[PDB]
Amino acid sequence: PRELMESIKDVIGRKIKISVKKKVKLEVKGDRVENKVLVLTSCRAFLLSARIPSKLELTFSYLEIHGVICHKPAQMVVETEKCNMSMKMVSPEDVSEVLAHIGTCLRRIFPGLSPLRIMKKVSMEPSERLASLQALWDSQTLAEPGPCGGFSQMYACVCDWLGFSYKEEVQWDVDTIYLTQDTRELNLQDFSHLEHRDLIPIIAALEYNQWFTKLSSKDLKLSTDVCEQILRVVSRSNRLEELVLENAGLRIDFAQKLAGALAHNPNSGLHTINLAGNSLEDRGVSSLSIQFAKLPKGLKHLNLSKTSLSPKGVNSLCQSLSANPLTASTLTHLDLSGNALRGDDLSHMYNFLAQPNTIVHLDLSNTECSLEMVCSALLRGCLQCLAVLNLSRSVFSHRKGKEVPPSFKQFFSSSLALIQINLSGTKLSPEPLKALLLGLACNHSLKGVSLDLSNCELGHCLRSGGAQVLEGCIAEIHNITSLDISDNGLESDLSTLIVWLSKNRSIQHLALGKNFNNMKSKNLTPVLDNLVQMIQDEDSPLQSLSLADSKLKAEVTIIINALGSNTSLTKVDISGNGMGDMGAKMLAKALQINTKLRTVIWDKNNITAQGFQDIAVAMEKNYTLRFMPIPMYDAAQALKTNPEKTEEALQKIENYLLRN
Repeated sequence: PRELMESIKDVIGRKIKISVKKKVKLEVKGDRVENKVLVLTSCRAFLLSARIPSKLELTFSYLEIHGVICHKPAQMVVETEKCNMSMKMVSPEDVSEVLAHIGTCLRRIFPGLSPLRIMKKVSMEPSERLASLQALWDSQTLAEPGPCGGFSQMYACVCDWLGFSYKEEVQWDVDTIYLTQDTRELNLQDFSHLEHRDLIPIIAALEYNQWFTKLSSKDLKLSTDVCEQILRVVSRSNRLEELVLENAGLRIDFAQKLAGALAHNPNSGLHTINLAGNSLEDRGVSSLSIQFAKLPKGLKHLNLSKTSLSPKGVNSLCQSLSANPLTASTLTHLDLSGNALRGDDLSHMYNFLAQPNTIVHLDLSNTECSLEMVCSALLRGCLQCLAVLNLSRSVFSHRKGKEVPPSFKQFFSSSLALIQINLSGTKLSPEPLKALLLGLACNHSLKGVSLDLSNCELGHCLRSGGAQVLEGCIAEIHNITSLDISDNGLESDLSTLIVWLSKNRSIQHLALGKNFNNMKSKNLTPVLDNLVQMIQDEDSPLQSLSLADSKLKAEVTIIINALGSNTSLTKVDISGNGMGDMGAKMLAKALQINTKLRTVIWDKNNITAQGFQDIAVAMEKNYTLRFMPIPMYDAAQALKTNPEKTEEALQKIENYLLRN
């Protein structure tokens, strides 16, 4: 049967290579049978009529297979979503031959997976034959698979299977870049050079992949078909530990389809989920959280930020988290920032936060939550490991009352892990501020704390009571090695604050910027003066000063001029002052004398190419400065006017920094 072969190889292409060809009788509706030749390639089987010339009657890919039922010996049936085809062959020595090849390919691709697991259903009634097979698969050796758990070989088969054009680019990227980097993350934005539709075979290839433990995309709006494939992977993958689809414009239906996949999956490997950016809208979240409740593993990290949750959503979710016995011992990161925590019962949230738990990072910011209520829970729950707590943009109480419960001071007295605290953007009246600061001073267990109070209205607050509000007073302050008090609108009252800080031995980084809005000159100088005194004191613990975005203009010089003789600060941010060329001339002299500044942040100062030049000159003689971020905004303007002199100088500056 030669002439009958070519005609075939002429319809299926040459090289493609066919490792088996067979004659078989396709069992067909109407108790009719039809005569066909069957051709076995590496990913794909074909059925063509025995006639010359051959038509192509039926094709199915080994990935297509749902089951095979064999039963009577010469008879093979294979089932697939498209259709199930029954077949009569000369001998069983022929079917076991056909199944031996298919399970061999599947072993060949798909390292680490039994070829039975792959074609879901395999039953031959003479059972001993099957057994005869499993070893046979066992019998042949497997060459170590290629990079990333054989991802390239699988991608190929999958493209052939779902009808996509195998992109060399994907193979190169995985075999070469991924391999060097030893990443176990598939990042859809690596494939941004291919078409959108082109991700489909790439993602679907992960269902049997045992390399990759993380699938991630951010800021890519994902197409309905791409999602179909993410979901399938989540349904079937025992190996996938982390899903991140961020700002993917997924919505509520996807939320539900994802609940679906997880329910469906007997053992998920998923402990980390980030879906921030997407409007899951509670119902999707409610749909998911139920699943989250019962997961084999319990959640390590969950980010659902800006998911368009309301209190009803957060409550449903938190109740689901505390449902799962594990989340308390497994959950180290919870980000619910950007949804609404205000005006809706949240009892289940405060309740979950309250059961002692392993959470390290809690982010409730721009949730408008209640500090007094959240602090109430953390106190019971989170003393042990919370370390970073972001609570910015929130109203101390939802109550109209002014008491500040003891739950609030007590927490900061009692925490053993706090290291980062952000209350920025929340009005703190004198009483709550006093509780918080007294609580942290009262705390030995903490050391190295960093507190962001920027934009807290400490101005209206010091004017209001204050003057012992820091000098609370008995303890202060050894706890806090970084503090940002910018944008509080201290104005003059900044002096009060400066002195309190100069009696302080802990604080290594201080940010004061944007506290100087319009101020009488007679007023401002005295503050900047105290500020110099502090910088210049021989005991100053301060390594970093930020005057950023002050809008001081000419007057920052008095600071900048101190910098020359300074020996303590290793970083300073003078950005955003409008200091101009005169400021830069002065900064440059500072840098000609000064030996201790690692980094200086200068942009938005309206510096001009002439200015840059003075700085590019100081640097050739300054060997200690290592970082001086390029003034993007000032340069771009500089470029409008003397594009030539400006580029020359900023690159001169960059060379010298690079050399240091």
